[PDB]
Order: sequence, then C-alpha cells, then structure tokens
Amino acid sequence: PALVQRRKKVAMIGSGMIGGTMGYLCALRELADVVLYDVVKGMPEGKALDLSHVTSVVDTNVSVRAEYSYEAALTGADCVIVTAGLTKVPGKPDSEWSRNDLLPFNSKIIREIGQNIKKYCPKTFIIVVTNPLDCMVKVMCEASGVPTNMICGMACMLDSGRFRRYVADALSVSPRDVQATVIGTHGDCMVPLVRYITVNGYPIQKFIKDGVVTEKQLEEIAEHTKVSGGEIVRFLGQGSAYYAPAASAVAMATSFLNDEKRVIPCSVYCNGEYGLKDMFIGLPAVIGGAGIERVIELELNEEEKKQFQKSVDDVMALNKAVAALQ
Amino acid sequence: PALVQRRKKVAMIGSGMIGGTMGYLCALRELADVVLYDVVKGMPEGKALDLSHVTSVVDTNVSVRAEYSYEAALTGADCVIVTAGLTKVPGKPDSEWSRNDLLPFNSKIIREIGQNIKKYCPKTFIIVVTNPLDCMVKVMCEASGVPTNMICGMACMLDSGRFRRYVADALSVSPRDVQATVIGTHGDCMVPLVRYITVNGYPIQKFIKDGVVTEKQLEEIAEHTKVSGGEIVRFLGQGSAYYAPAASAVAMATSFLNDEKRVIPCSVYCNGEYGLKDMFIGLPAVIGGAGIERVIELELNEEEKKQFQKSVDDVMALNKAVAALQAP
Amino acid sequence: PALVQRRKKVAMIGSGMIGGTMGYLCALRELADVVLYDVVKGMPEGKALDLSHVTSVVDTNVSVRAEYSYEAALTGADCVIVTAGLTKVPGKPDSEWSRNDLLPFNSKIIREIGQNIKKYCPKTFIIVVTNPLDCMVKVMCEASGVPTNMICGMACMLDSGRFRRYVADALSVSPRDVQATVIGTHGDCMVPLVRYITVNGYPIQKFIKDGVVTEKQLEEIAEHTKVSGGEIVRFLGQGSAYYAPAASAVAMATSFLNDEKRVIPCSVYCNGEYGLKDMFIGLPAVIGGAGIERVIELELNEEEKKQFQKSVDDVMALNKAVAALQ
Amino acid sequence: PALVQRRKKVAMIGSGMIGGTMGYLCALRELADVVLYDVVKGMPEGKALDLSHVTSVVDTNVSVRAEYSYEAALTGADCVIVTAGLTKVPGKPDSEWSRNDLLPFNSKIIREIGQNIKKYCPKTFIIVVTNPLDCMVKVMCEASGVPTNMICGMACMLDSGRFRRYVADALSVSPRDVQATVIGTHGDCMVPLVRYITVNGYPIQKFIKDGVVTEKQLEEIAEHTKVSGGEIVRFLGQGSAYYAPAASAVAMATSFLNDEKRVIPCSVYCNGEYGLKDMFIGLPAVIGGAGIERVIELELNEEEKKQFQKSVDDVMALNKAVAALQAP
Ligand SMILES: CC(=O)c1ccc[n+]([C@@H]2O[C@H](COP(=O)([O-])OP(=O)(O)OC[C@H]3O[C@@H](n4cnc5c(N)ncnc54)[C@H](O)[C@@H]3O)[C@@H](O)[C@H]2O)c1
Ligand SMILES: CC(=O)c1ccc[n+]([C@@H]2O[C@H](COP(=O)([O-])OP(=O)(O)OC[C@H]3O[C@@H](n4cnc5c(N)ncnc54)[C@H](O)[C@@H]3O)[C@@H](O)[C@H]2O)c1
Ligand SMILES: CC(=O)c1ccc[n+]([C@@H]2O[C@H](COP(=O)([O-])OP(=O)(O)OC[C@H]3O[C@@H](n4cnc5c(N)ncnc54)[C@H](O)[C@@H]3O)[C@@H](O)[C@H]2O)c1
Ligand SMILES: CC(=O)c1ccc[n+]([C@@H]2O[C@H](COP(=O)([O-])OP(=O)(O)OC[C@H]3O[C@@H](n4cnc5c(N)ncnc54)[C@H](O)[C@@H]3O)[C@@H](O)[C@H]2O)c1
Ligand SMILES: O=C([O-])C(=O)[O-]
Ligand SMILES: O=C([O-])C(=O)[O-]
Ligand SMILES: O=C([O-])C(=O)[O-]
Ligand SMILES: O=C([O-])C(=O)[O-]
Repeated sequence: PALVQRRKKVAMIGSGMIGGTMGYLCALRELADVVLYDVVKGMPEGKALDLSHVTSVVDTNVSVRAEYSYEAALTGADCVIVTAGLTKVPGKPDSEWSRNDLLPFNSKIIREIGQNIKKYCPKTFIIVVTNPLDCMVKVMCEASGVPTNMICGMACMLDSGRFRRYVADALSVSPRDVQATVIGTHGDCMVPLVRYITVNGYPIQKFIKDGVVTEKQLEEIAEHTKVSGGEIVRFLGQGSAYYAPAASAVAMATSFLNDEKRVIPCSVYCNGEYGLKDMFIGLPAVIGGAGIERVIELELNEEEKKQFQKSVDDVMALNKAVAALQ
Repeated sequence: PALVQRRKKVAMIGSGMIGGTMGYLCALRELADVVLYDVVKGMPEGKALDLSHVTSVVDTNVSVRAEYSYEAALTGADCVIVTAGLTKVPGKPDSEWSRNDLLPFNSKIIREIGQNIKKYCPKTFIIVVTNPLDCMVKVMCEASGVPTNMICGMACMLDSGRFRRYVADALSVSPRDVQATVIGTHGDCMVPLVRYITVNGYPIQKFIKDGVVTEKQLEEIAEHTKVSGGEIVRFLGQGSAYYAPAASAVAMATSFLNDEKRVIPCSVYCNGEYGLKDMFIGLPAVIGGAGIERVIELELNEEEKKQFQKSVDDVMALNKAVAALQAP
Repeated sequence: PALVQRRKKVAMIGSGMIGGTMGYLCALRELADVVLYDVVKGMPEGKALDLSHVTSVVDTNVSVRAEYSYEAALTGADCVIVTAGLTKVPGKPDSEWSRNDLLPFNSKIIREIGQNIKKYCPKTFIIVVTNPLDCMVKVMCEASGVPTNMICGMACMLDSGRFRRYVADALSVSPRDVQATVIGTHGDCMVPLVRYITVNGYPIQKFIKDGVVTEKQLEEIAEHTKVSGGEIVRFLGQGSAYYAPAASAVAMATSFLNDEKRVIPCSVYCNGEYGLKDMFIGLPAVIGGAGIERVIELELNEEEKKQFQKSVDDVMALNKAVAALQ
Repeated sequence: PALVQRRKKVAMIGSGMIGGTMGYLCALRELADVVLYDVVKGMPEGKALDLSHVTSVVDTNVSVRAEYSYEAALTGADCVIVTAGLTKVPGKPDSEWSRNDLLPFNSKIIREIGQNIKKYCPKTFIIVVTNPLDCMVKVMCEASGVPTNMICGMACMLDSGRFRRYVADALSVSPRDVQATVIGTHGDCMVPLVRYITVNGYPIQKFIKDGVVTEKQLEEIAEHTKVSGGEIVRFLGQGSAYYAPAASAVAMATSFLNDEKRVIPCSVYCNGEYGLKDMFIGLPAVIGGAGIERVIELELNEEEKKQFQKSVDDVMALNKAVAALQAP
C-alpha cells in the first residue's frame, strides 16, 4: 500500500575497489539500498549483481543497482560516498607514490560530482574518500553547496585504526579498547597523537612505566602509522588499500544514518579552530543525524603543534594549487 | 561421523532474572549451548523451552536445556556463570536495601557451588555475579580450587557501564566512545574514577574547559553511578537489575570464549597489585582465552587512593568475617 | 544543527515481562529509541534505567525511557507494540489456564490504547500481543481507526517458531532451515500445517520416506506445538512465555522498519480470504515498509479446512462476546 | 598463563579476490584468525595489513597474517578454503568463457595443495572453490586423503543464492524467505529446481495460479541463474564474481565451526545417492561440527532426472580425463 518506512539509500559515486566494498558492507548488514555509479560501463552492473546475490546468501534484503546517469544515481540519496578518481599517477614507480600528485587528475572529477549533487540531492550527507583527501573535500564543498556540517572526508578514522591495531598488538589487547587518534592532513604530514593514547581510558604512560611497551616502540608505531598507506601500495603492486577504507567510510555513514553520535576523527570544516577558516582538515568529530555536530580542538604539545602546522601548510598549499587550476 | 567442532557450553548456575537473560543473549547470538540450573524445579524448564523457541525466531542453532543435578549442569561447561542466591533480604524496606546484608544467605550457596565445580568442571572459567560480589568471588575461589586466573566477578563492567551512559548523555555522544571506569568493591564504596574519564581517549578535562560539562555535573554523575543499583531496586519494587548485569557477564564470557583480550574491569585475584594479596576486588583487567591474562594497576592520586582504601577495608573486613564464621 | 536522520522510535505500551524484553532487543541491536509505558509507576523507570545501562555495555546508542502519559509515550512512535494486560485469570488454577478467559479483563485496556493511538500517532504501525490475541487485534482495529494494512497481531510467528524448533530437533538441522507454519487462531484451535513443512524448500514427505522422522512423530510435534504456551505457563508457575514472544514481535517490527518484506505469519485483517471478512486471524503475510503488504491464502486439504474452521469459530465467538461487553 | 580457549583458524589458500574477501568476512565478524597464502609475493602481506586494520575500525580482534610456506599457512587450520587457481584462460574472449577450460590449468595446483593438507592439517574441513568445481573437489579429496565427510565444494549455495534473489525480486519478498535450490555440477548443466521453489514453505505453483508470476517468468529465472557466472564475467571485464562466492564459502565454514547443521547445497561425496559412487556433485546436505553430516536425496521427475543425468555425465567424463592425465 502506502510506503511508510523507506530504506535508507547510499549512492557510491565511483564503483572501484572501495565503492564495491562499501556496497558489500551495506548488503551484508542490510544498512541501506545501494546505487553503484562509475564512468566505466559494465563493471558496475557486474558488481551490483554479485552484491544482490550476497543478500540471498546472508539472508538480508536491500536493493543493489548500477546507474550510469548522475540523476538516477544521486536522486533520493541519504548519503553520497565519493571514491571516483585515480589512486596512482600513471607511469610513476611505487616508490614515488604520492597522494598529492593525484590533485591534477581528481580535482575536476570531484568538482563535477559536487555540481551534480547540488542539482540532484542538495540535502544529502556527503562523505569524500578521493585523494588528496582534505583538498578534495573543500573542492566538493564549494561545488556541492551543501551546509558545511553536511560534508566530511574519510581519512583519519583509517589512520587511527592503523595506529590502534599496532598499539593493540604491542599491548596484546583488543583494538576495541585502544583509543589512539591521528589528526591533520591525510598524508606524510599526518599527526599521530602518541600522547593521547589510552587503553580503555587508562593513560598509555602507565603502560610504559610498567614496561609493557617502550617509548621508542610507540614512536616507531607512530612512524609505521604515517607510512602504512604507502606500505600497502607497495605490497599490493596495483591500486591501494580498500578493506579498512571501506569499513571506515561506512562506519561514518552509519553514525550519520542511525544518529549514533560516534566520536570519529575525519576531515571537517574549520570554523576558527586553531585559527583555521574556510578549509577542511582532519580533526576528531561527532557524527550524528545532523551531520558533523562537534569538532574537538585538542590541546597540542610542542611537537604536535609543529607537526600539525606542517599538516596545515600541506593542505593550504594544495588548496592554493587547486585554485590555480580552476 | 565424529564431531570435530563442538559448540561452546555455558552453564547458568541459577536460572532467575539474570540467568535466564544471559541464556537469552547466548540464544540470540548463537554464542553457545546453554544449560539452566536452579534449586527451584519446573521454572528453568519453562525458560529453557521459551529460549529454545527463540533460536527458531532468530534463525540460530544452540541447544538450551534445563538440568537438575550439579553433575548434569556443570559437566563439560567451558564457562560457568553463577547467579544463584538472594537479591533482597526478606521483610526489609527497599530504602534499607544493602548488598552486604546478603552475606549470611549467599555464602553457603556460593561455597556449595564451588565444591561442585571442583568436582565436575575444574577446568572451567568461572564468572560470579551473586552479591555481595567481591566476597562471593573469594568464597567461590576457595571452594572451587580453580587457578586464580580462571575466576572473576562481574560488577565493575556494569558500574562502568552506568557511569558511561550518564557521561554519554551529558556529552551527547555514543557510550561506545566514553571510557569511564569504576574500581573497588561493588557497593557504596565503589570508586568512580572521574579524573580518568575519556571521550575516545580525549581527557574529560577538555570538555570541562570547553564548557560542555562541569566538575559538579561529573561528581553528581559519579554519585548516581554509586547509587544506581539501589535506585533500580526501589523503582522495580521486586528484585534488582538484570538486563545490563546479564549483558556484562556475557560480554566477559565472550571475551574469554573468543580470546578477544578485551580490557574489562572486574573483580580479580590480587597478588601484589595496589599492595593487595589473597583477595579479589574490582580492577581493570584483560580477559582472554587464558582467562584473566592481565591485572592493570592505575596510578591513583591521594584522594583516589583514599576512596579505594575504604573499598579495600570493606571487603577485607567482610572476608575475615566470612572466614571466621565458616563451617569446618 | 538541524536533525536530518532521526532514529526510529518504538513505544512499548505495557512494560511487563514482554515489553521489557522487546526494549532489551531494541537496545542490544541499536534498532530504535525506546519508550516504556505502563499503568504501574516506578517499575518502567527501573527497567528504562537498566536498559539504558545496556547500551553502554554493548556499545550502542539509543534512548530508552519511561513515560507515564499516553501523549508522551505515543507521540512520534513509528511502531507501537501493545502487551498491556493480564496473562492469567486471578485465582484460577494453572491447570485451567485459558487465553479466552482473559477477554473480560483485557478488552477495555486494548480499546483505550487504541483510542489514544488514534489521537497521538495515527500513522504508526500497531503490533498487538495482548491475549486473546486475534480478538484483541479486532478491538484495537475498531478503536484505533488506522489503515487495515497498518495493524496486526503477533502470535503465529511464535507458534511457528515452536513448530520449527521441534521439527529442527527431530531432523538434527538448524531451525533456520525449517519452514513450518501455524495459521488460525492463537489457541487450542491453532492449526500447525504439518503438510506444509519443508526443509530448505524440500518436502517433509521425503524425510519421512528416508526414515528421518515418522508421520506419527510429526503429528506429536503438531500437538506439542498447540500446547506449548500452557506447557510453559505450567513450568513457570507465574506468568507466561516472554523471550520468544518478544523476539517474534521485534522481528515483525524490524521487517516493517527496514522494509524487509519478510514472510511472517501473523494476525491480519481479512478482506475475503477463506470467506473471512471484517475480522483478524493468523495467516502468512508479507510485512514491509507499507505494513501488511500481502496476505497469503494457502490451499487447505480436508483435515486442514476442518481444523481451520474450528479456529475461525473460536475467534468469531470471541468477537461476538466482545461486542456484547462493549 | 595457559591458553584454554584458542580462536578458530581459517586458512585462505589463494589470496586473490575471493580469498581476500573471505578474510574480510572473518575480520568483520570476528569469526577466526586468518592466514592469507598465495604464490604471488607481497600481495598477501598488503591484504593482511589492510584486513588487520579493519579489526580496529569494526572493533573486533582476530589475527590476520600472510604466510608464504604451506606449513605456516596450513598448520593448526580448523578449516581450509581453497581458491588458488585461474579464473579465465588467457587470450580467450569473454564470450567464450567456460569453467571446464580451466581444468588443465588448475588440476595440478589443487592436487599439490591437497598433498600439503594431508601432511600439515589432516583433521581440517576442506572447502574447495576453484573451478571447475566438482572435478576439483574430487582431486582435492584424493590428494588430501581426508575423510569424505571432511571435504566439500562451494557452488550450489552461490547458484541457489542467485536463484533466490531473482525469485525474491519477482515476488517482492525477502530472499530469506525464498527456498530455491540448484543441484548438479556448477556449470551450464546445473539444475535450477523450479518445481521445488517455495516461499517460506509455500509452493511456487500457488503464486503462478494466483497470477503473481508466470511459467515463462520462472523459466527465465532458471535460465538467468545458469548464466549468472558468465554474465558477471562479461560485465566485469577482468576476473569473475567474488562477493557472493566469498559469503557462500564462509557461511559453509561457519556452519561447520559453530556446528549449526544448516542445510546447504554443496559439492559432496556420493555413496549411492541418485546411484552415484566415488565422485562429488552438488546436492543438498547438512553441514555441522562433523562436516557433511547428511546428504539429501530429492525425488526428481523425468525432466529433472534428464537434466541431472546430463550434469552427472559431464563431471564423470572430466573426472575420468583428469585421472588419465594426472602426474605420478
Ligand atoms: C583518504 C583515504 O584514507 C583513502 C584510502 C584509500 C584510497 N583513497 C582514495 O580513494 C579513491 C578510490 O580508491 P579505489 O576505489 O581503490 O580506486 P579504484 O579501484 O581505481 O576506483 C576508482 C573508481 O572511480 C572511477 N572513476 C574515475 N573517474 C570517475 C568519474 N568522473 N566519475 C565516477 N567514477 C569515476 C574509476 O573508473 C574507478 O572505478 C582513490 O582516489 C584513492 O587514492 C583514499
Ligand atoms: C555484581 C553485580 O553487578 C550484580 C547485579 C545484579 C544482581 N546481582 C546479584 O546476582 C544475584 C542474582 O540476581 P537475579 O538473577 O536477579 O536473582 P533471582 O531472580 O532471585 O534469581 C536467583 C536464582 O537463584 C536460585 N537459587 C537460590 N539458591 C540456589 C542454590 N543453592 N542453588 C542454585 N540456585 C539457587 C533462585 O531459586 C533463583 O532462581 C543476586 O545475588 C543479586 O544481588 C549482582
Ligand atoms: C499472542 C502470544 O503469543 C502471547 C505470548 C505471551 C504472552 N501474551 C500475552 O501478552 C500480554 C503480556 O504478557 P507479559 O508481558 O508477559 O505480562 P506481564 O508481565 O503481566 O505484563 C503485562 C503488563 O501490562 C501492564 N498493564 C495492565 N493494564 C495496563 C493498562 N491499562 N495500560 C498499560 N499497561 C497495563 C501490567 O501492569 C504489566 O506491566 C498478556 O496479555 C499475555 O497473555 C501473548
Ligand atoms: C564454484 C564457484 O561458485 C566459484 C565462483 C567464483 C569463482 N570460482 C573460482 O574460484 C577461483 C578463484 O577466483 P578469484 O579469487 O576471483 O581469482 P583470483 O583473484 O585470480 O585469485 C586466484 C589466486 O590464486 C593464486 N594462485 C595461483 N596458483 C596458486 C598456487 N599454486 N598456490 C596458491 N595460490 C595460487 C593466484 O596468484 C591468485 O592470487 C577461480 O578458479 C574461479 O573460477 C568458483
Ligand atoms: O590514502 C591511502 O591510499 C591510504 O592511506 O591507504
Ligand atoms: O548489585 C546490584 O544489584 C546492582 O548494582 O544492580
Ligand atoms: O499466548 C501464550 O501465552 C503463549 O502461547 O505463549
Ligand atoms: O563459477 C563462477 O565463476 C561463477 O559462477 O561465479
């Protein structure tokens, strides 16, 4: 009869490794109907079929469909997750992999998508994934026109998860009980907050005194955290990480769709925090039904401010660069 | 043919509110086969049937059944969760409800159960719930004879859980991201560690400075945390809390059965921590497939040590009384 | 700021054994905000506190609270599950337990709740649990005035669940893969459809031929199914079943809230099925975002028609008794 | 202290698309520790790292590691899922994609892995995924030497899942409530049992008579089911389906590890069923803690027997050829 409860709808703009994987999580958990969009014809339909098949195997019921027009993909989307763009510069060695070099390639793609979001789903919650992340979020914000609390970028939840897993291993505890955060720009200048590491809220410092972990060891973990993306790029040979990036993005989408109010670091709009304005950078935030509801301005020690400033310079330089392109 | 992968088995010794509720969680998550045991005959069989029906409704497959003998209930249990005993003293005003008053009624029961565990499943992991919790864990340890890392009491995860829900409501965040801990003995002398509260590892002091919450609010929250049990007893009229207590005990059991190594505060054996020996008390610990794999010692400050020390005296006095009064 | 994604809200009208258990399921699964209402004061606040504490323990975030006024409990409820009423007749012996005897006591309670639903949440989905079920849904229908596709009674999913568990045990397979259905009036006249039992879609007859189970065994299971509610009443001593009943009603509400379109037997409004009109009785149905989306009319053999007619007569007499009372 | 509850361990031999995806399910659901093994160097390590990262994101705790020796990968494996092998013959047009063409490229690989299992984890439950499925299960069985109930092939759950999705869409109901099964060999000769389709036990015939679906519609659904694999091969351009295959394999692995006794059609050893001996073919079976605990023989009508006989003839032919060409 009259539909009273409508399933949530998530449009995956870009159906590569991450888009498909996020679609998988949606089908596995029955979180929402899924739309797979991409410029590559055919592939999206193959994945949609494969995913629709998953719903039977795992006894869930959501609709997964491919769409090749912006209008069909975006109309009615409660949340739009963008992964469209390149992951590596063509004809460039894995050792020279740089997220920033992707800017000239993905800038125009993010812009076009945002103009379409503005046209077809101006009230949606946008989650950007495309690199260089913090820069692409701004481009997306300017082109989409959505309120600044309704757009963010997935980056720091992934970096923090990496940070968390390494600490968890060192301590021999579930990463569920390791709170470790990475803030700043998603890249070599990201800032792992070693000082803020807690084990179920217990200061990491005590674990150092009790000899469970050493200061040197934690510093090495922070370093491993910064280069984890490039490490996977090198091991994989082709493309980059997608399982954790997909899981992080969906976690954020979920906190939004279910108004959970999780505390998740991500690339958020700056309203004066740290003296920053009209830009996006990775900071701890609360994601709820009204989108980004809080942005935490942590007190930084000398070393952290130093690293964060460099993170800020990197971002502002990238945004200057995009402004020069168009 | 031969069974190669056997389901885990959790024996609920006591099939009242909490025992039946824990049985429900196992059924809902297909966590393990469940055995319901109680001195009251008839009732656990009714709950076993009800619970077996749940498996159909939620598409899971675990066996849920009642056993009336200790031998049939305990044999083969990977984990034994004890809730057997009284929640309230007969003919006593809810205004006067006290967990310590139960000491005379539950001691004997807990001791008998431990003697049976020693007899039927000495390799099991024991999770005690029966109040007064910290004293009972010790009685259970002595009677069962299991290694000290294979036994604990469920309490602080519940107390921290309450602490967390209140903080989460004051900050408008998911309790998943509030790490608030309560240590000490489960009672009026429990120690809500207000100074240690974090929001995804971020010091609470930052939310205080930001003007989102005040120290005053936090202290009122710790006070609520402490009287949360009695509050529910008074509201309910009969019995006490069971939904969160059951979820707490099962989360601990799951961390054991799956070797998750989650960091959950519970009543654990002390062998030097905080200067305590031969006793159990609420402390942050790591629960893994080897039982209590680690007992965390926090750097308490003067005021905290004073409150913890009061908690220590209460349980030591009671343990001495129990030993003094024990039958040969 | 502006809330865009709002959690679903389910009101439990009646906070005894079943209302509290359903609240438990909502909190454990982060299914929806919960409201506990009851005529008894204090108790609902006690359970609400206990349940809110659960969210922390299992890392979910939903609001659980007690409300004493109908206006507070019902306003905004996406779904209302009614368990308000008695489970046993005061003074009557357990051996003489009957759902039909509860009619004089619960009919007035249900009618009042219906009028309050009309007033505060006419657009909600109503799931009645209070016995005598099929009769009570009718009472709720007339008093509430909601669309005929927006009200139903929970009973047969529970009866079928019991039916499936017993069959599952006889065959040594997961109940997940046993399709067993009970239709008719929730009572001694309920009709377990032995002939329609399938194991992952495979006819039960083949298993009979393979000697996995005998026809006599199936018939005894059908009988056990019929008397399961009383068997539990007798074993419990006080009250009746609540774990499976609660799970059954939440499964129904979930199929509604997420528009799953599950095929769940329940008490639904008849528009001519079996020649039944202006009444409610248990039949297989499809529950989705638009409430009862389809009612399935199975072909019945001679014995089934015979047993079903008794089911119909049972409930028609009950509805007759109610019109005489109010 | 001593570990008492050890996590389950699943070894993905072959860490391509399906192998990696199954590891994801294990990490997402905290089902078991995972070992990613492959002959391609580096790639498994990249995926293991990425999957270990997932555990933090979704708050679970299982170990995910890459292993380059058969011994490290296989020792202690409760279950081994083999996806090692080719998906398409190089240089052949997608329009000419045929699973049987893979036989000469994957048979030796499957045999080797089997030889290593016999040595390193003879008590494991083996789930083969590599095509051509039914023929590879037999090679694995002979090479590995495990009891016939401890090995099966994943295929019909996938085929049946596609079958169920299409029917569910036609009826506008959840696939959870559609029981549709495909038996026979995983290929063009697979048998979608249209006549056995039920909606929560209710026969599809009634929906035809009531005008909800048509005979042609169901026929197109059976046909669409048979060609689904190739359909995705052609759409994707490179490789073949992996999301549903992975979920089907892990669902089977889970029924074994949790002794759920789910009724899942899969490639199982035949000892008389439908008159077949010494071979594997897709049939409904019960998967539990003792591996394949029952194989269901369905009554087939004339047309079904004709089609099933056709799939039987295909696999027996191949099994014969494989044996003739096997290396000493
Ligand atoms: C911030 C962070 O943590 C993180 C982590 C991992 C990857 N990424 C980035 O996320 C992006 C996606 O990675 P991936 O999924 O592995 O990549 P990949 O598998 O290559 O898929 C990108 C997809 O987008 C498609 N595409 C290209 N142009 C367009 C366009 N105009 N409109 C729609 N689709 C288009 C492309 O055809 C392909 O299907 C890359 O830019 C990565 O660098 C970010
Ligand atoms: C530590 C903590 O956080 C916490 C929280 C809530 C309740 N509790 C305590 O946990 C216990 C159980 O709570 P409940 O389930 O609500 O209580 P309740 O519902 O009364 O059930 C206790 C059950 O144990 C049974 N019993 C009594 N004596 C024996 C015996 N000798 N052997 C076997 N069974 C027996 C009794 O018949 C009843 O079915 C009480 O002692 C509570 O105070 C502790
Ligand atoms: C159909 C089916 O399968 C099934 C299964 C089990 C129980 N039931 C019935 O479901 C109902 C609830 O069972 P229960 O929860 O176990 O029972 P119980 O635990 O007694 O709770 C019923 C609750 O409703 C309350 N109540 C009474 N009158 C009102 C009123 N006017 N307004 C609001 N609340 C009121 C009462 O105070 C109590 O808290 C009974 O009628 C049972 O017979 C049906
Ligand atoms: C039965 C069924 O339903 C089904 C469905 C989909 C795919 N499959 C088959 O499953 C297999 C794997 O598919 P995929 O994962 O998508 O493919 P793909 O991603 O290409 O991975 C196969 C992996 O195995 C590796 N490999 C090759 N030889 C060996 C060896 N000797 N030892 C260890 N690893 C080796 C190879 O390097 C690659 O990483 C193929 O044979 C498919 O045809 C079966
Ligand atoms: O951005 C990336 O590619 C990463 O960190 O995985
Ligand atoms: O011990 C108790 O009863 C409590 O805290 O709920
Ligand atoms: O209605 C009942 O009481 C039952 O069947 O459980
Ligand atoms: O076997 C296959 O590749 C399939 O059917 O997906």
